[PDB]
Amino acid sequence: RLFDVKNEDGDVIGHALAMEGKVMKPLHVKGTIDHPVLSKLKFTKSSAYDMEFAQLPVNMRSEAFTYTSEHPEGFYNWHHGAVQYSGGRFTIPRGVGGRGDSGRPIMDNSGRVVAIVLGGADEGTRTALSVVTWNSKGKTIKTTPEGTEEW
Repeated sequence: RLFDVKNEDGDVIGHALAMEGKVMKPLHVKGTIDHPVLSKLKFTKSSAYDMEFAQLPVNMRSEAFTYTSEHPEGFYNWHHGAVQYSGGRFTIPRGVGGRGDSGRPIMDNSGRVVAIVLGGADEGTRTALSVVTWNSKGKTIKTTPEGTEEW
């Protein structure tokens, strides 16, 4: 599920995630996804969304995250604490995101993913994130951004 993408030393610039049959990965994260098989797949770009993706190895699937378009107002969860659903805007405090986080999912409590981060724009006291999400009438993927700094 959880996978890292490194640079030169081998530095984590971002993250790749195995979900709903595929491997998602934010394009701008120029690097190699660290996995002797994943790093060998044919990935396709969607630039209108900043995603890159390969079809899951026909067994890896099994351990894939699940997605969900149900996104109430509330708190969600991410590797560095709580995520607020501040009326259509996913937020995080100010001072918490940056290099390393592009790629990381945001889940609910049920353990399903709600969105994958790409960057953030600090509005005041919080950072509203650049989020690619999907809603209900198919996977209708969605890049939501503020006057953002991709990270």
